[PDB]
Amino acid sequence: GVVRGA
Amino acid sequence: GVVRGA
Amino acid sequence: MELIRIAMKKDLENDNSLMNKWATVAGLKNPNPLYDFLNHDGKTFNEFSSIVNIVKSQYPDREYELMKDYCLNLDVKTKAARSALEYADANMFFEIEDALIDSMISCSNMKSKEYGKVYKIHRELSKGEIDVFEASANIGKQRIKTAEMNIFSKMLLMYDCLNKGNFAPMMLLFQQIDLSEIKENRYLKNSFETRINVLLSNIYLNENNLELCREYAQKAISSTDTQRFLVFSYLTIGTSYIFSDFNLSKQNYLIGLKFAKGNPGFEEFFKRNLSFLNNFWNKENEWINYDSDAVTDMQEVIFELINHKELSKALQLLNKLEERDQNENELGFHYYLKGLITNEKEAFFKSVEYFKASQDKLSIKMPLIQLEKMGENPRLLKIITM
Amino acid sequence: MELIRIAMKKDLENDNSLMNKWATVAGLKNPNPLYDFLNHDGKTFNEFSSIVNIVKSQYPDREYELMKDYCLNLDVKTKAARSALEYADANMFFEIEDALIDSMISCSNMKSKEYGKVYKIHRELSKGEIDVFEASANIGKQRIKTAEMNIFSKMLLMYDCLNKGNFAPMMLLFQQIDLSEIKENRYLKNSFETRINVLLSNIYLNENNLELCREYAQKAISSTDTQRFLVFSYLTIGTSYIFSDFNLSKQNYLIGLKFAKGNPGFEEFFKRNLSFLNNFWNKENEWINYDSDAVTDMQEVIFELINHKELSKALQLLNKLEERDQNENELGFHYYLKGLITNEKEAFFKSVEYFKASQDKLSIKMPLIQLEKMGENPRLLKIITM
Repeated sequence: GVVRGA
Repeated sequence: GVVRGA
Repeated sequence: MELIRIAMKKDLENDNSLMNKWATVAGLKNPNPLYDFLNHDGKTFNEFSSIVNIVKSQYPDREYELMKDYCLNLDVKTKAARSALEYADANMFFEIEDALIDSMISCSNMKSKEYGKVYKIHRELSKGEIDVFEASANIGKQRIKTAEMNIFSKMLLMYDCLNKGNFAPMMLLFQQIDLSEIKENRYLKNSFETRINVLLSNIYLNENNLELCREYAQKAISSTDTQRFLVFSYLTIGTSYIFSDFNLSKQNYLIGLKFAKGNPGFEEFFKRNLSFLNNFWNKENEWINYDSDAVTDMQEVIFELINHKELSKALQLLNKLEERDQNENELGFHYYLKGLITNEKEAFFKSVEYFKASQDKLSIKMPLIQLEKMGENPRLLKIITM
Repeated sequence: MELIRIAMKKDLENDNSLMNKWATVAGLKNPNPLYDFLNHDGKTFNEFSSIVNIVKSQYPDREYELMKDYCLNLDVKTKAARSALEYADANMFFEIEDALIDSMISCSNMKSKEYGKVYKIHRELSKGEIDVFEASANIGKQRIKTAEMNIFSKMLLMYDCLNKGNFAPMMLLFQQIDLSEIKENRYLKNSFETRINVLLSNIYLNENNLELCREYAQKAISSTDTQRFLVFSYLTIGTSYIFSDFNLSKQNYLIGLKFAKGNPGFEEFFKRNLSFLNNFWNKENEWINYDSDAVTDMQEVIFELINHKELSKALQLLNKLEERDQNENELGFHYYLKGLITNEKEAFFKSVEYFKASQDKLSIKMPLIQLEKMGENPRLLKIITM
């Protein structure tokens, strides 16, 4: 799936 | 209709 | 010389036991502050709770009279006067509040001035002398320094959002409040805790978290003696049951109406919601306001006609409301009624949309029920409630 | 002597012009703090930006080596050490961070102890050594006194929410932050501003506000030189286009991958999203990790098989994933794949529900599109996106 980060 | 308050 | 000081002496004339009762009621360690208060002009208690608790205990029938005279004789530069403004606003004693505001704005105490200006923004917004954008700009321009008025500035926006059917910002504003930042004034911190319970109860009501809604209203009711907070807590509880339990909804509205007694503004909230409740459950409805030109009142006349199967008359009145200015939550009700009259799926879809736009996760159940009856996929209707 | 001091002296004896360049770069009024820094052991600049700006400008290729050595020589009771911890954490220089944490927790400075413990909670939570309930308990046990660690305690929960596909709390936690409360440490306040820009970018991405997502990432890019923030800004911009513009999605991911070069952790974010992008747009994939037993990697193996018409094998692999621990956002993807394989509306409805539960308004479009193609009411599908 899609991964995210900040 | 319905009324509200605080 | 204030009336409260005089009444006390006259009563104490016939009963010296009253002195000890008052000291305990006022939360005093010893009687000395009370001796000082009775005998020497300008002696205020450290906390405003002291005089309020006395007046409520000893003189419940004379509260307004005594507090009006007491508050109007306060030095407006004092903590006492700042506490008195909160008292007056919390109780909606607008004549006391507006007089304190007007003299606080003019004084040379920066805290009292700040309090006066910020409560004035609230008063102007609530009366419709300014809109919410001007209220926001006015808050920014004020350059607030106290933790109290920083919080109050968030609360006044939250009250307006609730009144205008714009629920989405309310939880966001709530998250910006930290009552632990209020250090000077225990009376005010306490009053704000009650305010926030009742606001939070409404936040949860509109998020369809009924249990938490009830929790915070019941919490406010458990420890307050202020009519305003009793009224809105019972109102919010009764609304929490309006779609699920007729008898408990009515119970809570009738208790609230009893606490509202003698205040037409407060009574009107209960009359309005009792009208809606009885219409929604198709019961005999003694609450309707046939004279009012308020959209919410005109809606209940229409809903009664719908229950009487007078669809042609209902439609003629509904059409008159299409010319009227309405908030998005009121429009949810409008299109729900329209759906009931016309049997058009479209009107129920618009009702759903307006309830989404106002972030009303409670009332949205009404048009969704009708769409389920008209054969729309229940799974999609359930997803719409999430 | 720390390596940075040795190099600067070496270089300065060849070129006395370097003094004015370093003074300006470091934001100093005059060269005197820099004289003191070079000649007297343990002299720190007032703001940590001074030493970072010199290292980055003069020694860009040796930043890690020099900063590691500089940081691990600092007195851990100082402002400088506290700033160095934020530097190390912001950059994900875990070996610097963990050594600073360990010695800060043991020292007698209460501020340095607080910073050490709070960053440690973040490190533990991010590694899966503690869960979010333990993290919260540890925050409460710390009795946090600084505005900065109060803020950081909110941020570490925001990072965990983003990593665990639990998006709803992030906007709530954001409302609790006020950067203006950070007074003493401009270096740290500035770092936190960049953190918040990248967090806000993700918050708006998940709300399907793609223009604001891009605006906040661009703000972070314009005001940082930290690889970590650049990487995540380009990543989030790439994801903002993943459903709408293949070319701009890919472009931003390829940029970010070039910024990530030589950090496998950073590079992996891009390889994962490039895998997804190519699968979603039905192109031949060059990015998939066939060896990984991370659920997100195994999902892309499956999506490829679906594009290659190997539905029976895709279904067998998808069944292996039902045995695995997954977050709510991951389950959104799971059920979407299941739907594509089985053609069951049930699986697409579940996909919708999981995306609602994770408060993912971007990814929810995928199962909604499939439901629209399978004959579900478009109006209801539109209402589900509100």
